[PDB]
Amino acid sequence: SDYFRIQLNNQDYYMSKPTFLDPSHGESLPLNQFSQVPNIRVFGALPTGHQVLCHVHGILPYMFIKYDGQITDTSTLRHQRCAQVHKTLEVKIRASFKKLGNLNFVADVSVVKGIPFYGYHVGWNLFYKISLLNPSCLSRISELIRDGKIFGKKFEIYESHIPYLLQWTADFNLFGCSWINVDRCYFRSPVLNSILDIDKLTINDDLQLLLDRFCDFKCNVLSRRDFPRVGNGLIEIDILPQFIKNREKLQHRDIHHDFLEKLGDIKPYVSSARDMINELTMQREELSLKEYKEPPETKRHVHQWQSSGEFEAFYKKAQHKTSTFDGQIPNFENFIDKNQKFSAINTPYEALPQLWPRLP
Amino acid sequence: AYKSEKTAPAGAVVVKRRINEDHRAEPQYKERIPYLVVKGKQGQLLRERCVSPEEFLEGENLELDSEYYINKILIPPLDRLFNLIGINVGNWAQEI
Amino acid sequence: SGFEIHNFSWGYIIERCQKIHQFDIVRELARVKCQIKLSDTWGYAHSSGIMITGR
Amino acid sequence: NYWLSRAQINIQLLRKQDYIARNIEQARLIGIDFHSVYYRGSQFKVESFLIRICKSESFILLSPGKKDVRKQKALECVPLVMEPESAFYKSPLIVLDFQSLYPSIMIGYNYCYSTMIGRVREINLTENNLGVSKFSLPRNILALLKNDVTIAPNGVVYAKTSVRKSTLSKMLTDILDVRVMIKKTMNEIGDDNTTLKRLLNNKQLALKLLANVTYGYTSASFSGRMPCSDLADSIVQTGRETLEKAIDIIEKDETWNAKVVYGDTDSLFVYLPGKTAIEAFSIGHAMAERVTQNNPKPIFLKFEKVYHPSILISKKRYVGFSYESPSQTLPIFDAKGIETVR
DNA sequence: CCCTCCCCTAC
DNA sequence: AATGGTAGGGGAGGG
Ligand SMILES: Nc1ccn([C@H]2C[C@H](O)[C@@H](COP(=O)(O)OP(=O)(O)OP(=O)(O)O)O2)c(=O)n1
Ligand SMILES: [Ca+2]
Repeated sequence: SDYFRIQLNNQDYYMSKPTFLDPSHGESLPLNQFSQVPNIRVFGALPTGHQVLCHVHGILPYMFIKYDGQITDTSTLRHQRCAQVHKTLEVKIRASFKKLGNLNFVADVSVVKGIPFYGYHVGWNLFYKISLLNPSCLSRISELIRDGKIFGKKFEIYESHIPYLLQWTADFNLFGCSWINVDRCYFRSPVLNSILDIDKLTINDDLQLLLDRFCDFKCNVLSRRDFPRVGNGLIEIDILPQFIKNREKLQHRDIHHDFLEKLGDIKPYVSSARDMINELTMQREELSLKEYKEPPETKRHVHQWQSSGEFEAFYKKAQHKTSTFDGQIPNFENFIDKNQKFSAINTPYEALPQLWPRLP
Repeated sequence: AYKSEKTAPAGAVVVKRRINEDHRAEPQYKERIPYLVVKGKQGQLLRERCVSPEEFLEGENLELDSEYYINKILIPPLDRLFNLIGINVGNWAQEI
Repeated sequence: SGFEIHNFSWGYIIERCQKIHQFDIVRELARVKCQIKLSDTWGYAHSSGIMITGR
Repeated sequence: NYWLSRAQINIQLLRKQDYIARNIEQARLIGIDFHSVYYRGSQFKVESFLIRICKSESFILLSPGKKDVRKQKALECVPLVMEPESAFYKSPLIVLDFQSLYPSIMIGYNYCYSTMIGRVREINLTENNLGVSKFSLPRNILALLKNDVTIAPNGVVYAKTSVRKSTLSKMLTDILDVRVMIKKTMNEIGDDNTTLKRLLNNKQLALKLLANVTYGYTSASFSGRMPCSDLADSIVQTGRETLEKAIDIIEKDETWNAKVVYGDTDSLFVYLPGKTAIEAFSIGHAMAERVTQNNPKPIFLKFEKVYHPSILISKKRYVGFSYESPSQTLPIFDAKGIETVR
């Protein structure tokens, strides 16, 4: 293929001081630098079989909170509210851990739109996207916010039971023990490590072709002093989130912000199941078996339960209780308040590329 | 993961005895510890006999508790399966 | 691997190096020289109590 | 040679059990890494599946704390375990069981976090309690959705399939399609490769466990990261109701003078006095077909096996001679819970 | 006669 | 340190 492929065998993260390969500023507080940034170490193997160490920069853990503002903001009060909540959060966590400004815990706070999952909600909802710098403290921050040890009231926290590595893989369309496709990458100063004779013994024609195609020794290779090798493997590389080509292959559907499904506007939802199905079909082809199919059957179901009548009466009473006094009957075309100026806000998958290093 | 030494299982007694004789003989978590029961004084607790196979084979005068095995381990399941027919294996055992 | 890695195989070597030789063989067996913390009772009780970086 | 044989033998044990390949396949399918397949619990796998599915439709997932889960309503709905008539059955005993009962129910009835409105009683707009969250409802949400809703047997309003197709349904149908293909491929081969059949059986068991723990993400009242007592109560209650409806359907027919003598949460033991064990297969296929056609689309009743000589001792404890197919000649000793299997 | 603790299984 | 639920039965030890 035309991609530097690295299988995701083992993954881990560590905290390090920022460099020019990692972000150093936040949107909410552009004048405050980052004390440290998290990096992800990916231990994998090239298709030729040689092991490789990959350093991933620019990935920060995040969580969502309810937005305290209004949907009528002029895109400038939103920035002020984000900056104020960022400052308050940073001060409160610094006090709890036991102006100024060093940004040791919180990186950036942003406003995004979204549809909550726990319950039936149709309209767009605004959320605070709090990006943290240390993945290990995420549970502590969530607990502090939940019990109202930071703000006046007790907030509800979204997307915190998802681990940092799982969240990163889900965001970047990465699967365990699967290829990570990158268009380009940065190489460490010794391209082929020589622990004992590893460079000489493991050298290969396919490896040489891969290195010639993907390493230029004038731009890809990093400085020895600035980026010393840390891995006990043959090849060590540093990549950026833009380099990962496994993303941009996810299918994003915006159907939950209104009754698009009911109005008629616009099967393999799990991407990994197709590979297993193909493998099984190929494996059963080796036995000269026929093709796979399943015959459906018609069903004459009507399915009233034991207390269906009581439930119907209660639903009628609830409909009477929760309804506007007279007025026009609701319609599927006008129930959601249109022209709400929601296009200015960012969908969660569009907020990910923000704060990326964006190197030359 | 036991409330007390009194509530410990029969295999726990054997494992603890082996640990007492040598501290490196500590079993892993959820590891099956084999043991046998041997003849003893009347009224002795089941966990009091609890002979390990290593101790049972090296024991000069250790005999399997034939009465305990035949009654407790054999009669109840056979009775449960055969009382639905109308017969009990206890009479057959007592006749032999 | 190893049939029982806690009392034997790699666990015996790790314990011996930590006790007698005062050697951190776990760091040497990892795929990263630097940057590697606490005992994991869940791993010991359930599966693979030992943890080597990258393996 | 003692130690060389030990090392080679453990390597061969891992190779024969196909541990590495099976774990690699599971990690590839779920999306978690190699270590987390056997190190972490099932909730991690369910979380990976759910997050990967939900991120594409901009679903923001609630993350309740320990206190929120501890204050969740208790589970009231329980599975139906019929008390057996402890006896010896010389006549053929036809057993029937739904395939993936709870996942099939979740797919068919559109039970999910995202399709639930609230309890049909105590809806008051201002404040509704449902699961581990307290929320509010729009002004005319119920009047607008007066037709495209379904009511769970425990009294929880769910959106119909016409609007808000559930994500749990999507992941479950993908998993169940893979499992059905695996099972049909395994059944299509007879004695050609015993090892291949064993590997396929392991795969289908893993997929079934994945579906069951996807159901069990809810009802995780203890050590649950995002549970919902109402959703699990609805699933269990409609499973019990489906089982009771199947019992009534089978016992109502006068062509077969058959009575249900025992039944698990989804299984169904039907006694056929003096039916020659060759009419039993046809009768059981007919009952399975009728019950399947009397239920929603994903719900399906399988014929399973026939216990010609059988003994029902107690609940979750029986033994009998199994005849999976009419072409089978030598019965398979099938025992559940009795001293032979413990 | 009844209760508690422990082991293991079936869904 | 991490953990998905439900129900069911039997045996040893102590009252
Ligand atoms: N470990 C398990 C086993 C079962 N169940 C629940 C959910 C299942 O829907 C139901 C019935 O389980 P079965 O073992 O009968 O299996 P399934 O019906 O899910 O599938 P299949 O019949 O294909 O084996 O019990 C569960 O929650 N956890
Ligand atoms: Ca079933």
